[PDB]
Amino acid sequence: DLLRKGFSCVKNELLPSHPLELSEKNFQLNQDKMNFSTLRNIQGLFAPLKLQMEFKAVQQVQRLPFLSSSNLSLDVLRGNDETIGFEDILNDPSQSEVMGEPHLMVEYKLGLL
Amino acid sequence: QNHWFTYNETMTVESVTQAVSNLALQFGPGAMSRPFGVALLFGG
Amino acid sequence: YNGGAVMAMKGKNCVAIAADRFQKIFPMGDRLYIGLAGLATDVQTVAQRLKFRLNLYELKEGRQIKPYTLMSMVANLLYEKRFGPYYTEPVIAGLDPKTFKPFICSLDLIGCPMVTDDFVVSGTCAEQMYGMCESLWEPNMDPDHLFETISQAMLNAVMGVIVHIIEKDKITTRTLKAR
Amino acid sequence: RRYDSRTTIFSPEGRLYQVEYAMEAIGHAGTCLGILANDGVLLAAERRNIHKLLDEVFFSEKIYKLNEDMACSVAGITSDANVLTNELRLIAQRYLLQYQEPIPCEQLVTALCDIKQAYTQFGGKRPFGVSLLYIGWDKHYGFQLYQSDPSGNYGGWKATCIGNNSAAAVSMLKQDYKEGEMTLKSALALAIKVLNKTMLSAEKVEIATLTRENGKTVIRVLKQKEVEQLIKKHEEEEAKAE
Amino acid sequence: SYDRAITVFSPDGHLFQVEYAQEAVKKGSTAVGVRGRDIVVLGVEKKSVAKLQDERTVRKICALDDNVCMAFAGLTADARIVINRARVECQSHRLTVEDPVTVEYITRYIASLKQRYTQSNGRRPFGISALIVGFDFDGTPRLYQTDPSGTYHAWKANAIGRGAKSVREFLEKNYTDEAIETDDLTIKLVIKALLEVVQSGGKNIELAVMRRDQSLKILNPEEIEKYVAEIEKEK
Amino acid sequence: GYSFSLTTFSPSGKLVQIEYALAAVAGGAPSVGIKAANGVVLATEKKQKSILYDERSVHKVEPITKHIGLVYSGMGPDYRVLVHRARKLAQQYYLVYQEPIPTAQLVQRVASVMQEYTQSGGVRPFGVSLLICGWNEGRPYLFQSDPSGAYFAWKATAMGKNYVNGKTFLEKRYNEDLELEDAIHTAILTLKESFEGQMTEDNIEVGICNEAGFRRLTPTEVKDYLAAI
Amino acid sequence: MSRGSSAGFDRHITIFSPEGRLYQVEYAFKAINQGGLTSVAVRGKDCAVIVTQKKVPDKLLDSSTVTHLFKITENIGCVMTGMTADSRSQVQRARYEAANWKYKYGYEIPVDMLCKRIADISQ
Amino acid sequence: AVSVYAPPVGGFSFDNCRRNAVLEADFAKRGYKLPKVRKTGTTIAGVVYKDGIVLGADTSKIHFISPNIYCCGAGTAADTDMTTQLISSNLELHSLSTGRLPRVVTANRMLKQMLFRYQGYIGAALVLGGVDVTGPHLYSIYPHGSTDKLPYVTMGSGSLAAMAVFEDKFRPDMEEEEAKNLVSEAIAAGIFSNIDLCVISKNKLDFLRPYTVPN
Amino acid sequence: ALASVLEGTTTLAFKFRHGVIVAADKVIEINPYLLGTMAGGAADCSFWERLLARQCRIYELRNKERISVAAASKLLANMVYQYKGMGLSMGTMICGWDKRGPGLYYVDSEGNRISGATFSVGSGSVYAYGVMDRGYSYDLEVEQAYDLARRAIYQATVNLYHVREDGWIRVS
Amino acid sequence: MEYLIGIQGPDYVLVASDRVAASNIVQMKDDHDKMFKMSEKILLLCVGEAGDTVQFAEYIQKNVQLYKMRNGYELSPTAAANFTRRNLADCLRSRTPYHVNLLLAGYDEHEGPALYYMDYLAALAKAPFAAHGYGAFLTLSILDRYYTPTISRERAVELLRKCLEELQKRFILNLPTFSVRIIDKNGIHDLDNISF
Amino acid sequence: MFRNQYDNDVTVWSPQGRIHQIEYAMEAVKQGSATVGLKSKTHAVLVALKRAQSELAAHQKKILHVDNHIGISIAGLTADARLLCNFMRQECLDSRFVFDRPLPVSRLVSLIGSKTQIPTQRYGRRPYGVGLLIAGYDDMGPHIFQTCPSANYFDCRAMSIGARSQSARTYLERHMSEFMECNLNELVKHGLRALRETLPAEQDLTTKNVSIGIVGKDLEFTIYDDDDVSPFLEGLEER
Repeated sequence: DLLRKGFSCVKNELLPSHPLELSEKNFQLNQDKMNFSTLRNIQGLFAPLKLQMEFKAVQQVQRLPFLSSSNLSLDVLRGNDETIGFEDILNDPSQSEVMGEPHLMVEYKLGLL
Repeated sequence: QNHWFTYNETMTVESVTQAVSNLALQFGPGAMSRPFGVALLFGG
Repeated sequence: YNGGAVMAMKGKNCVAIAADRFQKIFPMGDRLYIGLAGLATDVQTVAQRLKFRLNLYELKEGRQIKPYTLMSMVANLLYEKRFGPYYTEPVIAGLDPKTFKPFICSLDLIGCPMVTDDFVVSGTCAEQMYGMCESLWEPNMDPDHLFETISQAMLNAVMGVIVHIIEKDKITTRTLKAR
Repeated sequence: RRYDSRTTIFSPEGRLYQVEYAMEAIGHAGTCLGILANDGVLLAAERRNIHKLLDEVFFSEKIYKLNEDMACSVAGITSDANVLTNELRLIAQRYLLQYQEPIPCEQLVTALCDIKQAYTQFGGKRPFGVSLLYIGWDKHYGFQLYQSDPSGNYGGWKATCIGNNSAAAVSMLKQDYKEGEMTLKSALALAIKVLNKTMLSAEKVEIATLTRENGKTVIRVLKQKEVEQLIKKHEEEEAKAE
Repeated sequence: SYDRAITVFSPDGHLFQVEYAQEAVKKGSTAVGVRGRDIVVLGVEKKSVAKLQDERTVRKICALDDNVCMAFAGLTADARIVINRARVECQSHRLTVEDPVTVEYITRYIASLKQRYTQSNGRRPFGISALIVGFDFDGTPRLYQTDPSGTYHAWKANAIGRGAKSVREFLEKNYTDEAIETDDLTIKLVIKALLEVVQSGGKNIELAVMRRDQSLKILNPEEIEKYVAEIEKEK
Repeated sequence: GYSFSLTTFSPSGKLVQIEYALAAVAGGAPSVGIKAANGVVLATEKKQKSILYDERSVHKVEPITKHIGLVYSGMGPDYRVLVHRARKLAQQYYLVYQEPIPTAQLVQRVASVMQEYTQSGGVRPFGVSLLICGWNEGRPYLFQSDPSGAYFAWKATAMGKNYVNGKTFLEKRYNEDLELEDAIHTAILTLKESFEGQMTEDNIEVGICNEAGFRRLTPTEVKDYLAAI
Repeated sequence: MSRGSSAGFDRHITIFSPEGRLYQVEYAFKAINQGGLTSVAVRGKDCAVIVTQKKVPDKLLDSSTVTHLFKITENIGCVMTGMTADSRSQVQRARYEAANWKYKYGYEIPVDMLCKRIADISQ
Repeated sequence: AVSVYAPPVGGFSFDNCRRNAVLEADFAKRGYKLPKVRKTGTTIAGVVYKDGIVLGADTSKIHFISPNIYCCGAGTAADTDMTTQLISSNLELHSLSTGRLPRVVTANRMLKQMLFRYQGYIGAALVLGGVDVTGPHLYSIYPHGSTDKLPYVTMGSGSLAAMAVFEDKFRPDMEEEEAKNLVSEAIAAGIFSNIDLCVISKNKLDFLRPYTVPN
Repeated sequence: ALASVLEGTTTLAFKFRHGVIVAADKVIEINPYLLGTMAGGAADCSFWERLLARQCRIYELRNKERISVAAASKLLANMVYQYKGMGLSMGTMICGWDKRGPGLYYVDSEGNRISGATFSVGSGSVYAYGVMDRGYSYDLEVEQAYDLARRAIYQATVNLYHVREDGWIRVS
Repeated sequence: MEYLIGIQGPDYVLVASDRVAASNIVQMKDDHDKMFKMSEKILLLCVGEAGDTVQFAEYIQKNVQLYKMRNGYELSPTAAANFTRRNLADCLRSRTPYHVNLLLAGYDEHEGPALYYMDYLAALAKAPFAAHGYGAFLTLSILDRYYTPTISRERAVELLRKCLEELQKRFILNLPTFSVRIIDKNGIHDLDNISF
Repeated sequence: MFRNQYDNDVTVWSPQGRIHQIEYAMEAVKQGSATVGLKSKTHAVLVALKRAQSELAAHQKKILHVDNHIGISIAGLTADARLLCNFMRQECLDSRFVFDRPLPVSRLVSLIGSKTQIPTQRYGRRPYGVGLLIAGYDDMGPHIFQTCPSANYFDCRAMSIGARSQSARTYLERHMSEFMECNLNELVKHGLRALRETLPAEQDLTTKNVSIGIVGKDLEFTIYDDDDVSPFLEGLEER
């Protein structure tokens, strides 16, 4: 603390800089919520449960968070295997300019911090 | 210390023992998977 | 705050890139240069990030980079920050690593390119310096006359200037001021 | 046995058998050689893929370039070696972006060794079965040579060898190495002799050299004519030594 | 058959994987530390010479801050993580408090970090043991030691690694106030204690030292040989 | 004891599940790839040889870009998921760099994707190996990728069932200076050497690549080539 | 899941046999015959026909509630063979996929595209 | 780095907004000049004849979407270029997977959804048009995500004269040559250079062949 | 079961060889060994000094040793600095005697943290600062220092405390 | 009103600053150091709003010290300047009202003396001399009129005294006690204070 | 002999169609002291039998407090009892805070059952090992309930649970006829007489191991310990 984090202003975190920041940061979650709500209202409780179970099972076999992963099965299930968005060609995450220590990020993923 | 900061009062020995025991009865993120291997003896 | 001015021309197997009196022209490769104008900090950040990406590309693919690929890469880098943009206006001039053909272009702060055959200019003075350059340019000018023409245009449009002349064999760097 | 299933099990006498097996898997690959000279560093390798129907794409099959000052050679599993090399290049570029100065060799080696060690402690993953050799030049200590293990251990050497028949090569280098008096030509001759003893054709070896010339590092790959001339000279000298 | 899981108790109340980590520590290289009146001394014994090796890249004595230093024994790869974590924590506490760290504080942090990794079946403990010496802000020398389980204690002098029982017995027999009076006396005591188990000395001994407001200093083979010869002259 | 877990080294230092995946690859339909002086030819033997099959439903030879093709030998379902990802990667490269992707970069990226499934528990490796052909800067290329994520560069290879004999045949009659038609004839002969039946234009596929780009041969051309052998 | 994986060359879906055979897939293939019925589909010059068997052995059942011909879309028909609950679940999934394709692209999904999507999910 | 816990992600980055706001305010107060984006506002038009579409613009700018679909853009140049390239790549993937030439409605839906995702901050007004297995279609798309299917569309700076000409001299089942002349006159009426035309005809397309990647 | 599987006041102070003396015309008693001064919002001062007091108590319990004045002042400054530009208003002086002699510090809501020898804030405190500077020294008498503080207060126009090696007392 | 002066010579760097704080609520002695020591041969003096300037200096100091502890050998002035520039640029994008002005000076065995200039928008520059404050234009004009890469320590201090005298001639009020220091091959040699 | 593979998990069905872990958990209720509960037309009472480990100790608490009109008695594990009591207290407090109306006992018991059913179907969990007796008063009159580790609840009228509760249950079944038309003194006398059957025929129901909880219409939940139970005990006869 105070060295592993810094240059953070509380009064500059409550107010977003741009109208599009929050929508772009949380697009997938809102899309999933809309799809699940429509499916649950049309078919029943079982379909969103099955979809969430499949997503959770697939997302649990990846590399450790300090190395880039491919996410093939998740993209097959979601349907993003034949569409290219702005998240794929801009600011490639496979060539990030900053990265932390391995053990610290693995610990942070588990929530021990 | 939190109790004093909140109420301006000294905690009961029974109350502090209960607060301690509320943590060691849960097992099975940060919680352990095994029981604590220690026995305490409060007093005052 | 001035902004500066960056200018480019091409001739017979040679190109010329010039700027006014902070560093503005950065070498990217063996016979490929880039010039930026605008805020100093944005210039430095863009140059550093471009060097990072170019070094990774050259290491991974095991070959030198063509000018058009560099133009596309810098356009993508600039368009990444579409909503909050960098305040820079790049200019690229260089020769093909194998064919040895001239190439000059320009971009805006968002990344819209513009390939031109005779001359390229960008900076805080673009409305002027256009007609004079158009009247002062001739096709297929040899190195020394190219240097004379570009120095004359840069001095007449505006202290000192810096001129880079890059060829198939030698690279000439000169600094001069009006007498 | 009972304690030989995961990486997160300690033997009743303090051993990590999965890490031991990961290190033992190295001894099946080709022979990588490296010796440090007075005015340069050397690397030698063995081509295990020499077949009549095999193409000759790319510069070298076992020697990679990391940045303007360093190179490396691998011995182990190619699939993991590729990932490790990519990560090394990324780390070097990140440090250059951060400090506007080239990364020191020991810092690069430590940064990769942390990643290699991370997989021997968290369960559910398989350790990297790759061992590497590093050469380079630094403004703090000059010419350097290092070595890495699948367990995440490293150390600085002056003449080492990894891969098939490492013990004989190490013994011969220890016998025939001279401290502080090895020129690049003598190093090349010693490397040729050691490779000949431990394995000669000029299409089965790859040799790279690192030298400083007019303030800039130069990394070269020796040509077939040069290596053939070296082989012929060594054979002639050995015959004349009878 | 209760020793294949980290968080499983024995019928008589034993956790066995932690004891196996301690056993892994037990096979390291001997490290001895002595806390003096105005000085602190550390020392380890060197393994096979490996003549074609760079001795700088392999060392078992490190500096955490301007007033704290550390020595270890056990697995070599695991110590390099704990050392970096402690190095970062020292500066973080310096920002937090503005006062230099305490030996007890840094030892407690290291012990907590070691303890964190013995609480689940998805990770394995650290198989290292450490000796921490330094000077407090009041000028009082200190010496501590941690274990893979996550416990620490304060000592006057002790040793770890293989062949530590004989060294500890020698220290118990020959540690007093008449051989701690001077820095030379303390260094001779440490050298003799190391010589009690190592082979012919002067070439298998690495020794460091730190005085008050003087930072860490690494002794060289010339000084080590001088001290060994001075001891040899003394019958 | 060490044969059931994907993330376990044997005492000799071996991974056995990858060897079994390779054995799975070595039991599929045969495939042949030959690169000539001015192009590359790819061939394979079909599985649905019955009359009850629409000829315009499923193909084993797929195009990735204008200048890249690909064929496989192994498990069919594990093939579409790789073809789609390869197409997406090629399109991403074109979007970023405004230039068609070189063959070597695509092979490297596909191998990197394939390697990921051989290091974590809870998954199994892909049971398919790929042959890739291309043409960049006036040069033909031919590659091959293993289930373990290691790729090689070949001049003439044959994989699938009964491939050692095919490789010996190719080594016996491979010529450095060969035209494309001769390469097609040699590939057809090599495929015929191990067929176990009566080979017809309706149960084999052939794809060629040259300066014009990748193209899949029509059945009429296949029959015309067969009639000359 | 914390249930682990059973040991054996069969008995788990992510284990390869000594010559690379997945046995749980073959057992799933064997599971189709558990129903005991047969289905036939024939394509004509300008028509398609689906014929399947019907077997009601109980006189206390309602024959109108026993069927195996489903309607995925107004222009697509299906016939299922195998376990009844699995067949109905897969029909529901196919309906959802068709609706999603219609929403995303703007026209009715083709038969080959629907089959390919179902196969991609099943892989 | 020591201040990194979570892996980074791609997409747009909003970092300079807070700095840029105050910087622009101060520079405007002090009367300085800053770089500005480039705009390409000029007239464009389109019409439907008997069995095809005709597009036109003044000066190429008619972008390429598919062997049978073309587009014309007005507004900021970079946004139009990037949007067109993204749509073309997605349609190429879709055509490779399906095996058939794409439909105009698919492109219209993709463009509308993309432009609606960003609430008008990507300024690009388009004139889409093409011929598919159903028939000729064209549409007009606005930066906020609104589409209209019309027989004839005009857009740009000089649009009033073009719309007047269309309302004066239009009739169903136009012939190719006379439709081209009508478009040329409508565009020329807006300036008072030479103009460019793109003709997509039914007779030059085949819808009974497997898809092949174009040059 | 399946769904569960997924998830108007003047103050002054100065120090010398015999401790610290603080005077006013309120003063908060943080600890039997640390003494503080309030200036600004009452609720903010009370809450933040209470938080500092509990944190110091926790530190002393953990380390079995009393905290230092520099550490406490730096902790308070760090804690206040997080909510910068939120409307907080406080000006405090932290006085105590821990080691290496007595220490005096100042810290405010903006983020200032100055270590000095003489301090005085509030309304007409300039006259008090001037008179104390005129009559300041290092080696003095306790009664002399009390008289100097009284004269400074009288010139500015009573609460008086003295901090020694073993706590603080009130004289008037 | 605060003032920063910097001149570097053939084998040394001369640094001058003021000795007055910016506090205006409580009265204290004006004595307050402003130069920060990062290592044995690096000095950073920075001026701006109080409260965050000291935090920035402490953060940079701790980062440099941590680098030295991890590696065993100190940072160079160029690397320190680039690291500081990156950190300042990163920090300025969070706290929108932020004014920190820096000058960095140091000595390197490999390269030699160095003096880096940095404005409030994180634009690094290497200059023979630099100045921050109120009379920056006049001070820079005087320095440009009187300068050469040959002066000694006495000549440099005389030139600084001349600049201060010209500033006083323009307006002679205030003029705090100031303070000067010298960075050489042997370390940071403190120099005599010139209150004038 | 064939049970070895089918009784280590709660998500495994035996070939006979049984889950053995649920029965094993149910076996844990008989590890605690006996408790007795009964009701009448106006009041509901709870009687428990405290037990001390040795002479130099204080008997643990067997009767807890939930709300102003709800009280419970426990038998079995202790951590599970504490967790369930916390859940009940939170639910009652939330309902009172939001609706300004006491939470009905039937809704409370249904919530308890729904919460307890979950860990008997999923992996990584175990069934609760505590049985409860709940007494309350609401608009429908006095109530008394029982809770099983198998997530089952019964709306009984006089029940006892714990070790050696068969004799008490037999006595309650025999004497349940004359419970409705009784007042507090003889209701408590009946409860104590029923509880006395558990002890061997050599001990006595002294005023050191008895806890009494009483709830009623105008009377809130009250617990009597030590000298507070003296007025309820003098009237008892001999064995």
